[PDB]
Amino acid sequence: EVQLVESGGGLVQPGGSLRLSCAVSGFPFSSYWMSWVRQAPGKGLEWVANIKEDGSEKYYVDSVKGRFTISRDNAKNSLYLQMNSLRAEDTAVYYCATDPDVGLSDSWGQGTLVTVSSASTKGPSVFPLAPSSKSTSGGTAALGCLVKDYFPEPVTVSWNSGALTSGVHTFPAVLQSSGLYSLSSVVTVPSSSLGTQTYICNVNHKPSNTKVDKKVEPKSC
Amino acid sequence: EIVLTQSPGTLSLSPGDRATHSCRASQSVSRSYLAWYQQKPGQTPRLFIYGASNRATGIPDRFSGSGSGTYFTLTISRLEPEDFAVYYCQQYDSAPDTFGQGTRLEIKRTVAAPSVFIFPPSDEQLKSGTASVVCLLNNFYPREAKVQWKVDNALQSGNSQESVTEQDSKDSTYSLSSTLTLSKADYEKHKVYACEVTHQGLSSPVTKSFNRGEC
Ligand SMILES: N[C@@H]1[C@@H](O)[C@H](O)[C@@H](CO)O[C@H]1O
Ligand SMILES: [Cl-]
Repeated sequence: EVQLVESGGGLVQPGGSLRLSCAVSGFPFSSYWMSWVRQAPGKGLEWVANIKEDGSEKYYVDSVKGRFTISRDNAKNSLYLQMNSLRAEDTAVYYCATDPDVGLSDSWGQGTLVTVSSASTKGPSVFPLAPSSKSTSGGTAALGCLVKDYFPEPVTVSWNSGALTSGVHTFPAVLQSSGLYSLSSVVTVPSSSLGTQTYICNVNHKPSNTKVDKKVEPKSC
Repeated sequence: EIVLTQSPGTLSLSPGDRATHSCRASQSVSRSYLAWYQQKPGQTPRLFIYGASNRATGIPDRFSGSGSGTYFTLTISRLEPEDFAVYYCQQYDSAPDTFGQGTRLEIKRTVAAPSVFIFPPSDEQLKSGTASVVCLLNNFYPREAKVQWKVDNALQSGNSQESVTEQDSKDSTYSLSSTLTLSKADYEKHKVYACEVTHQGLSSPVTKSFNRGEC
C-alpha cells in the first residue's frame, strides 16, 4: 500500500526553522518528481517546491526562495523540506505530494501542521457536557466533552477508545480571543444505556503531551 | 506563472445530478499536464485525474476529466452523497505547478430541521472562573441557521462562537455547536439561559433553555 508519512512540523517561533521529513513507500519513489504543497488555515492549496527524481533540478515559489530547501534521500525513500526564517504567512499544513503523473489517488501524505507563533504549547482542560432532560428525547440522549483552552492545533478526540463511532460529531476548533483553541465533541446514544453504559471521551493533545480521559456522568431526577 | 481560474466558486447539486467544474488557464497548458484533486474538510487531498483525462487508481467511473489548451473540466456524471468536497485543478507542465482556487461542491438534500440540545456549564469548569454554555443543532439542512442567545431575556452579541461539521457522507446533513462564554461572575448575575434557533426546516423558531442551577 502507498504511504507517505510526514514528520517534523509543529509549533515554531517566528524567525525560527523546522525540518520536515516524509518517508515514502509502496511505489517507486526514486523515479518520480516530488513536491511540497501547503494550505494555510481556511485557504486553498499552494504549491511550495518540487524536485527532480535525482535531485538535480528544483523549483520554488518566490515567497520561499532562498530560505526553504527541498531535498531527497532516495536510499531512504524520503523527501525533506528545510524551512528557515519562518513568518506567520508560513503557518499551514504541509503535504508531501508526488508528481501527479504517478497516477495514484493516495499519493500525498497525511500532512503536518506548522504553526509560526511565539506562544507556548498548552494542554486542554476537558469538561463534561452532561446528558440531562435538556439533551434527551426519544430513546436518545446527547452527551459530550468540551475541550477548552489549548494551543496549538491539533487535538484528537475519541469515545470509549474508538468503540463508539456512530452519532459522533467532533466540531472544528475555534480560536478564542485569548489565542487558545476550543472544541466540543458530542455523541447521541440510547437513553436506556445511560444507567448501564459508561461514556468516556479520550482526548490527546500531542503538542503538549497531554492525554485526558473524562468520564461523562448523567443527570437524573 | 500560469494562472488557473476555477468556476463556479460554489456548487450545490443533488444525488443523481451531473456536476461540471471548470478550470481556465491564462496560457496554454503543454502536454495537458493538468490534474484534479478532491479534498474533504481537514483531510489530505486525493489525486482524481491526471494528464487532463486519466482517472487515478481507485477512482470510480462517474469521475472524468477533459479538455486541452486553456479550458479543462472535471465531471461527476451522477452525484453520490459522498462526493461533497472542494475540487482543485493544478497544472504541472512547468514550475511553479500552480493550483486553482477550488470549487466547493455541496450535496443538496430535502429540508431537515435541527434537533436542539442545551448543556449548562459543568461544576468542574465553574470552579475555575469561566462558564461555557453549549447549544447543539443536530442533523439539519440547509447549512444556514441562526442561533440567538438570551440570558434573562436579553439577547447577546459578541460573546458566542459557532462551528459546523462537514456534511454527513450518507444523509448530507450538518450539525452546529454554538458556545456562549461568560465569566463565572456574570453567569451568576442571571437565571434563564436560552438558545433560540431559526431554520428553514422549522415552521417557527425553537427555543431551548434552562435556569441556572437545575437538574
Ligand atoms: N518544471 C517541471 C515540473 O514543474 C513538473 O511537475 C515536472 C514534471 O512535469 O517536470 C519539470 O520539468
Ligand atoms: Cl499554487
